[PDB]
Amino acid sequence: GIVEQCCTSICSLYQLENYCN
Amino acid sequence: FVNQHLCGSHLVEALYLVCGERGFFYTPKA
Repeated sequence: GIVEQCCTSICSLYQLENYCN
Repeated sequence: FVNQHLCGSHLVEALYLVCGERGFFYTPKA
């Protein structure tokens, strides 16, 4: 998940847009 | 900006700026 990918580790613009509508 | 540890309201704030008028969905447990 977005918590694992962007919070417990470092986020990226690439993974952030996978969560937009 | 987007490249840093983003947790809680910080990640909800980042998603809000990036998705813009597209919206987004926050599901911590998924």
